[PDB]
Amino acid sequence: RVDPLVVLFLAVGFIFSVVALHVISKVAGKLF
Amino acid sequence: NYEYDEASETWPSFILTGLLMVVGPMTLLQIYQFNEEVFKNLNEEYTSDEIKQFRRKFNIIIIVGWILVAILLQRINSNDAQSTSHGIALPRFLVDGSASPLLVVCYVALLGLILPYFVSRWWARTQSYTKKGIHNVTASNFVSNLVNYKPSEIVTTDLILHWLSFAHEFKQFFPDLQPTDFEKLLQDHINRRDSGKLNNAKFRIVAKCHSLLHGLLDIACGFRNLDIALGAINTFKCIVQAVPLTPNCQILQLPNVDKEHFITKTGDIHTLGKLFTLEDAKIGEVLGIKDQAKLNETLRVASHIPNLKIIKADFLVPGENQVTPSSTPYISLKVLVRSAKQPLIPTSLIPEENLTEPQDFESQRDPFAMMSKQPLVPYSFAPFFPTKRRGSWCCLVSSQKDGKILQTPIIIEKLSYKNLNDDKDFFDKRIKMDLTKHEKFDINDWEIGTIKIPLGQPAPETVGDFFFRVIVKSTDYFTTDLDITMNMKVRD
Amino acid sequence: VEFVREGTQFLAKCKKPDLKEYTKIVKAVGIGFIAVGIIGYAIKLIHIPIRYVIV
Amino acid sequence: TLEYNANSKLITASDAVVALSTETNIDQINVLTTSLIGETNPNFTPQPNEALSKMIKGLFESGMKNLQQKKLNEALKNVSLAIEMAQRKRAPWEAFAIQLPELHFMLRSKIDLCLILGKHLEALQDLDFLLGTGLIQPDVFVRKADCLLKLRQWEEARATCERGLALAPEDMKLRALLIETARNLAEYNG
Amino acid sequence: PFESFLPEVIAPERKVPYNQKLIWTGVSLLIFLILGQIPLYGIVLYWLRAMLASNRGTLLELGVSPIITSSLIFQFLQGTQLLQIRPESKQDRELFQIAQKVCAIILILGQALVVVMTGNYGAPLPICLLLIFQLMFASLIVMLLDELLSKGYGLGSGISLFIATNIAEQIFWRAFAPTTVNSGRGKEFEGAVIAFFHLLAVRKDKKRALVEAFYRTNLPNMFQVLMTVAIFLFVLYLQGFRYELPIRSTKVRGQIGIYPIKLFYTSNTPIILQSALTSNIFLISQILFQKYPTNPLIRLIGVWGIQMALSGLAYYIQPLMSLSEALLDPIKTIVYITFVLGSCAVFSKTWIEISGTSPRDIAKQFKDQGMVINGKRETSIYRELKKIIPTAAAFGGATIGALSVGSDLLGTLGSGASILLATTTIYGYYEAAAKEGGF
Amino acid sequence: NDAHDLYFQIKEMSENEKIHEKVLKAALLNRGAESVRRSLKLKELAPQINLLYKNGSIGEDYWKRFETEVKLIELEFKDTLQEAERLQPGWVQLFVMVCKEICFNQALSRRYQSILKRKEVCIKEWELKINNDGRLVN
Repeated sequence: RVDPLVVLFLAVGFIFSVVALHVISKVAGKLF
Repeated sequence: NYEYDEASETWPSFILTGLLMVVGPMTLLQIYQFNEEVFKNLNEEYTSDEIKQFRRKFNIIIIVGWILVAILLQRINSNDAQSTSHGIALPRFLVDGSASPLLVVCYVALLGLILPYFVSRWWARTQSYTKKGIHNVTASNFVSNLVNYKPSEIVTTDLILHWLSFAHEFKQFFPDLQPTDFEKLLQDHINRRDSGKLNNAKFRIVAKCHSLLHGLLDIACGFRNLDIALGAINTFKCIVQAVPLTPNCQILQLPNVDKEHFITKTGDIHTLGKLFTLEDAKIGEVLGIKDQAKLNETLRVASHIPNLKIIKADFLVPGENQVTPSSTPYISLKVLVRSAKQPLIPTSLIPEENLTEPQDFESQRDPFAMMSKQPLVPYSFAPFFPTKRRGSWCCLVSSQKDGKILQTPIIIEKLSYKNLNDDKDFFDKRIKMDLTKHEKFDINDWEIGTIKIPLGQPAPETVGDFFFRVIVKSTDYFTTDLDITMNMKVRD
Repeated sequence: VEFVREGTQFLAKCKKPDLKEYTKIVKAVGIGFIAVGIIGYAIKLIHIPIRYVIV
Repeated sequence: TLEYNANSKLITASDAVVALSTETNIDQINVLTTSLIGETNPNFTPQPNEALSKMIKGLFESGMKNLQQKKLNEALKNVSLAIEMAQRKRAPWEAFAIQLPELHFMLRSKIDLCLILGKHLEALQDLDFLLGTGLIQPDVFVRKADCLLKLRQWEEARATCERGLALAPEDMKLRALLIETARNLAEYNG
Repeated sequence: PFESFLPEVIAPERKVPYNQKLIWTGVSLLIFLILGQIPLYGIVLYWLRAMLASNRGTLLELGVSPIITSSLIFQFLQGTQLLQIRPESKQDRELFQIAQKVCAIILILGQALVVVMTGNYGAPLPICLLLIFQLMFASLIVMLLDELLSKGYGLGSGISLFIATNIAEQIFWRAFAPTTVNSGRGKEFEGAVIAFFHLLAVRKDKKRALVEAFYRTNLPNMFQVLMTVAIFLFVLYLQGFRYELPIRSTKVRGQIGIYPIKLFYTSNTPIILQSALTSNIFLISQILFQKYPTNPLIRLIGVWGIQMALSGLAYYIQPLMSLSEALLDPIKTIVYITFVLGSCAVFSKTWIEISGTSPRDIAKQFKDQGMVINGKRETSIYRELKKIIPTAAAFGGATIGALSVGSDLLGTLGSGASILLATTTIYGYYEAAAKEGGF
Repeated sequence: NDAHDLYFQIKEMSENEKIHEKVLKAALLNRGAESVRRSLKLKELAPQINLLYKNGSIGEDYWKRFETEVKLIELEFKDTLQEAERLQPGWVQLFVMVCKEICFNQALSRRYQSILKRKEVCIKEWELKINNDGRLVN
């Protein structure tokens, strides 16, 4: 049902989304 | 909150320590840092230059670490230097300088692009390959060819060449050629013909055909077909020797012979022992080379390829003395590696000590430990094969009730060719003076190699005689192979 | 003291690893442990300045 | 592509070059059509014909008579003709378990005749076919080894003789053939 | 039992080679470790976090707690014989496996909800929703990753693997810490080798700097590193001990082999049970002395001081950190050593009785498989195993306790139990790889 | 590599040129016999294919492709039987055994016809000096 490459993909996507949220919040607070 | 290195006074020591912990062990390990092969020299003396040039075509970290350590030590020595105050050794500009977004962007790039792409590439590369060592497309092609294989069509060398011409791994080498081009190239290679321009492709595909032929043999044994396996072994021989399959081929695999003279003059010599039956100068006169310095090379190379001969062969069961129903025995072979120039030695002269099996728990627990201690085989004599190969023996067993392969063929490589050295040269067939009663003949000097084959299938539940057939063929020469029958007397 | 005697009699019966097998064992385990340790150490250290920059 | 004959009702491939599978399938379909033309009943039974088998038996007996007349050429010719007729003019829907034994029995006689006459290659091919088609008997391995020794194939001769002995090791001819093969091979290498 | 269609990774129908397995272990470990170093977004029990290998304030706050709790409670429900599992079917096993997941997920939800509603993150809807989503996602990721590593793509379990990884990471950080601490005298590295070479380079006084960085009564030094690597090598040497008795088959004649009986038969269980019991009883005594200030029984059980109890049973059960305390109260030392050894030994006995590895169970398994002793009879296998298995288990537990107390007194960079777990897991991996055969 | 398309081509030719009817029955019997032979071949090769797959020497995609071909052959056979019943009413019990027998009969005929080509490959491979009458001249 679930493939390991799909697991890696969703995990790295989640980590990337989290760090992206962090950095965009940081730059928004810095500029505004 | 931490306090980064503001005056560059702590990170130099950290980097120096980190580099020391890597350079030390490497420098330490760098400072710290059975079978006679008579063909290693005779091969490069007969190989053509086009093959040599092709084969030729296809620590500083210690020093840089040491100089970096010296530079860091100099930089440290050039420096000037109640609650606690924690601090981090990393510099301040690395987090507070203008390269602050640089670190985060290179990190997120390495995390989001380099890792997933590389791991997916590695996975797709390791999935498309077969555990045997071939591509999946080639395996599927071979399986489909064996499936819709008419049992009426006889197996030949041309058919297996045509099958190999569909190797998918050849298309990756040259996406511009066609399978017919591959077939023509392999034909020119076997018949010792020049391609003119695609010689680099011909050598490449011939060197790659090894794993392809082994995979085809494995698939044939999986489908339990004996004719295809025998054809595959013969075609491997023909490829490695660069000679078409002929009745008198053991004499054509020799380096310096002319067919137009040998075939037309003589038509009775078909093996090597029959050739050695002739005199010394008679052999050269028959082969039509008339060159003493060149006749010595061919005589030496023809008197140094291994011919097999069994001494004792039977089914053995570990820890017992007889075969019982539904038991798991294995095959034990006592072969005698000989050359066609040596006469035959009777079985009675064997001292019976090399044939008896040791009776100890450590010895009957793993019967292959003593086999895995034999020296490897020397490099093969294939001046037309692109790369360098060692000898190899593919042993396969089938049944005698129908004639079907019943297990995968075991590829044995550890074997002693001591009986082939030039030390025991008095044992010549042309002397016919009963060399058994010789002052130099010591029956304890002749080593008898051993071959043990796991059966992979238990004994039948019935009681009686069940005949088998084990075949031990060569892979590099056209020597006298083994084809014997043996029956397990199930007696309980 | 009888328990110690029985334990010694048992140890005498065990198969102590010889130098050759012990060498392969220690090589494998040390390589594995050092690898996982350096991985953990690098992951722990790299994320500190990244966390300072981002957070 | 393919063309269809009208008066003969034969299907032929009008292509210049055709594959082997297409060719043999076209031939099989033509054979089926020719058999359906001769056979009248729509729901035909796998029961074999009678007049055809009678003609086959008659030609076989006429060939066998030449053996008592010591005529080994016309006998072989008649036997080959009978085998060809049995293979050609017999519909494929006939009983396999009945079409096979008659073929085996006629082929054994043809084998013995060609082996006595001197034609060895055809004999070897016929033994190979009869052995691969599902008949294993020690009376065949002996003749196969004899033929291989006559046409000088010593390795396959020894292998076949060993396989034959591995089934009926109480034979007295297989052992003599094995001894002769071993001697010939030892001279062949020595 | 019930039917549920939940996301699950499929096990390969063919045996995975060793190289792909190792690569999968490496990449899964890297992913899990990166997941543990990322803090949450909406934000503004040291014993468990050190034992369960998790940290607060990051995405790995829950960590492997739901998985370990579900596995423990399910093993307990199996041992108490309330599931009536039948090995004759290949469906009850899958039902048990999916029940593991369905309890793990709801435990994830419960733990995350109680953490977000009671934690120190604050009462003030989108913020708490996002925080709960982050935690549930991380937990389901790590649990499915453990499932993947256990299905066959990995060398073995993921829980013990992650525990060993955190242990090795702590060990390496205790020696190579780049963090500095400046309190009056100056900046000193918190690690061992770093500070050692730093003092060797900057002091320009070798005879003094050597002894100054070699003792380091306040911070870890090179002596602790030498002691811990020495005890590591000793543990490695002590893992090869085994009793190999010769066995032969009777139903299938011709199968000759050996049955290895290792020294660490219980394989690190009795020590972890003893440590858990000691930690729980110490916390209980501490909370009890905190509630009741002074009472006859409360003063008798233990009098806490500087936290370290004194003149109490809790004081007696205190572990030793250095030789100074050893020479301080020899009575406490000689009672604590005997206590820990006896407790670990009896724990080993009870565990070999409970876990179904008793000599009677082994004799029954031999009867099923038909294997017998080489030079002995059939009705003597049980009597011979009674002569080997209990003594071997007791002695292995005793040596494990001795190694633990030795690591505790020598003052290594890490607890003896942590090193034991790490080496045991890695040795199991190596033994599996060697028995299978691979690079 | 099958005669299934041959019957369709013959049917299309009949639908336009008004060819005889017995050729359609012949082609249908041929397709049925080929389907029976392929089904028997697959049933016999299934264990060896499964063993090669479990041994990890054949791949993964070919395994599922063979598994799908298992039911593809049965679907082709069901279609053939349906077409046979469509062509001749009440001709299902006899057609099965007829094609079952003609399968083995045509296999035997092909095996016997192949000896003509098999006889010359031995000559070419062993370099025999055979004059007329099949005799050897050494």
